[PDB]
Amino acid sequence: KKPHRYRPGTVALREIRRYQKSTELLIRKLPFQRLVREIAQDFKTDLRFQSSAVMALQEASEAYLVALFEDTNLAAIHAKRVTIMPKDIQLARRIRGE
Amino acid sequence: KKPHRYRPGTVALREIRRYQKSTELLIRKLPFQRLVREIAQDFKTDLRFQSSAVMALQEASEAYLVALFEDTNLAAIHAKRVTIMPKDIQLARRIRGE
Amino acid sequence: KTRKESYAIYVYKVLKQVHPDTGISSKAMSIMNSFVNDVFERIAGEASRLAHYNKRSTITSREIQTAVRLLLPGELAKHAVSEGTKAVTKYTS
Amino acid sequence: TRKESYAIYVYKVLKQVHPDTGISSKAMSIMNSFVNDVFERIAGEASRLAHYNKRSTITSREIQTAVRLLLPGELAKHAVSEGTKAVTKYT
Amino acid sequence: LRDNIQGITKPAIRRLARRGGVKRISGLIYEETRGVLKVFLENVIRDAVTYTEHAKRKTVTAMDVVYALKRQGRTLYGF
Amino acid sequence: LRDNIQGITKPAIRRLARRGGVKRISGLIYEETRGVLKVFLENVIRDAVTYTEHAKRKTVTAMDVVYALKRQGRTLYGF
Amino acid sequence: RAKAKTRSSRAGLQFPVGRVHRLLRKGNYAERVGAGAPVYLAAVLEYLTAEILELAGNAARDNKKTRIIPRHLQLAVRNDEELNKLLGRVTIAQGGVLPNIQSVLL
DNA sequence: CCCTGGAGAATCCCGGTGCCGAGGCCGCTCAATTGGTCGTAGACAGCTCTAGCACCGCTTAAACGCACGTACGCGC
DNA sequence: CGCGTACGTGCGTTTAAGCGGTGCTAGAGCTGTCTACGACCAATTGAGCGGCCTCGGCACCGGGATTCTCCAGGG
Repeated sequence: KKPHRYRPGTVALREIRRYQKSTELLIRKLPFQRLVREIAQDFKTDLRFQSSAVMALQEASEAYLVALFEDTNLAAIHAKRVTIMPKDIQLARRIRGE
Repeated sequence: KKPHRYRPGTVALREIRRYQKSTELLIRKLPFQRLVREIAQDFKTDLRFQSSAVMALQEASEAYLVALFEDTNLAAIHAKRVTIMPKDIQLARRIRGE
Repeated sequence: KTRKESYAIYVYKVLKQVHPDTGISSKAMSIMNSFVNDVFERIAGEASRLAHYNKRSTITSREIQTAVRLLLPGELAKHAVSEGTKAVTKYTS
Repeated sequence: TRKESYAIYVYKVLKQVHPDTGISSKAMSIMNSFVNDVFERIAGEASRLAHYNKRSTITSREIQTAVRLLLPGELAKHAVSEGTKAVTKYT
Repeated sequence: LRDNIQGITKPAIRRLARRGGVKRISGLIYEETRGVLKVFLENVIRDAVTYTEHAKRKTVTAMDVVYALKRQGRTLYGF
Repeated sequence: LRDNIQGITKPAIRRLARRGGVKRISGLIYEETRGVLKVFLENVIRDAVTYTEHAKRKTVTAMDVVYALKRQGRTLYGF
Repeated sequence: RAKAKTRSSRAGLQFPVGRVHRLLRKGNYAERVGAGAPVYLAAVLEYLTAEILELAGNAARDNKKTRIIPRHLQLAVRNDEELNKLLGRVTIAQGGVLPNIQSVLL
């Protein structure tokens, strides 16, 4: 008896191929919807968001975070590194001007 | 005798402090002026440029290159280096979307 | 009910012109409608700026011709100019 | 001909809060460019604001909403208070 | 509504980075991007709040979300 | 006009790096910076070329350079 | 009067020339709008519509699909170099990103 | 320590349902189309005059190139 | 931690940037002039669209399969 014991990285590459060719949204709607209301309640109380309004906000948030993640990824291989770091994200925000 | 023999890097910060507080133009005007004409020759043979028109192009290119050099520089410390590389410039343009 | 302005069937007519064996979903139709309106605001906004930059009151075909050269770069620009020029000459004829 | 400029207007604002300093032509042209660039940004946002809600008019609320859309942080609320105090001193 | 920044779960960030082609993800990455997402959400929603208050409306529409993203050079297609 | 990309000399690129806070300047960055500067100049001037032709003018003015830089989010103050 | 022939058929086009002219006047752009301005605007919009849909159909036939899915529209934009530069700062919903892997990643 | 044979599990092509979103049809109605009518921006002709193109002297700070070595890039 | 070469520093030496000056035409404002052009007004009109009937492409459900990957054995 012997388990499969996949080495790290190959399933990570496999998950990259499965999600880059996918269409569906990775982050669930209800956790993202409740985060929007919590942030908006600090600016204006008794505020409602439509179902398509949260849907439009969620798609733009994933694409912005994915594009930040791609820039974080190529910054790591520029630094002769495989694993991303929190300092890589701070580098990406400053260069992008955000 | 024996010369002073400044260590490699000491004059680098001395030039850094001088050019960051003085607003003189580092690029000479005439080499940048003739470069504009040969670039614009591919789009329009019979074209002229004003004295202030070349002046406006030079400072915009100077500030863009310095800002690109700023993004190029902090990529080295992100990569545990102090020397800028062409792959750092390509890192900056790809992240900025240029 | 109230009619809303959209390019749902014009994109369909363009799609059937060059690809008469394919269909398109409504989600992709709204993206194409969003793409048309965004480019429409960019070109007309540039054409509005171009008339104001030269102290001109009207937007002519040259204003649209100059606007698409600023936004569309290089190889993609010359087909838009060529299609724009051939549309104006056919309209005047 | 006559060229519209904000060179005189910046000068009176300058001595209002700092009467001990002057200004140069290069600094004045930069400040003239700063006023014009913000002018098209606020009015361009306000013009776009009127088109969104099918509004045929631009009011003080159009300028007020464009200020908070453009100016970030406490800079928007300081200009809002300054903008509100000008309308009250108007009427 | 409190502690809603934890709604973006750890594999949800991992799934997002898999879409971005990220090989390995550090443990401190998840806490960093939650603040980044909070900062990004604190600007678009605030811009959409001004869009909603300008129209004398109490509910933020998807039209106002698009215009909030459009003015910052992040225009969204398909609403 | 030929051999004008070399007008941006080696100390000229080094001076630009010193303004940007660069400590060490590589020998291969001079060819890379020339290509980036040529690419950046090939977009601003070409945009200013189209502004010049639309204005019924055969000489490029500084006003059209500001308009060319403004539409790319690189607006210049002081003209 | 005469027959109400559409301006799109006169210019050999399918996009509505009259609709484009109407939003130019009511969009607060200029005091007047020229006659050839909507004709030039419709031709440019048609070419962008036709070029994107042609590459989207090529992307649809790559994975053996007849219906156009928003992934195909995203794939058409990102694959084309001019469409990538024109829509670099444009977010497409339900499109994702390009399915590319780094050389050192393998 | 490296090359090669067999098998566990994620992945891909395929047969059958059908279903819910897409394609075509019914009006008609509201925006698109036709003709006239002027104020008016724009193309066109002549003047000009103030800023740019081309060349000259020099002179001098800016720049190409060679010798040396230690902070740093790269290999392990 | 170690190898190294290549870029920091220093100046010799050439070389053009720039200041000042000259001449001239390339051409943008400037002023008339005359001329089609588009907003606006009557008059009209025709398929885009809300919605309904129909219909079919691929999500779903499994079945089967090649197919690229890991573990164990041999040299």
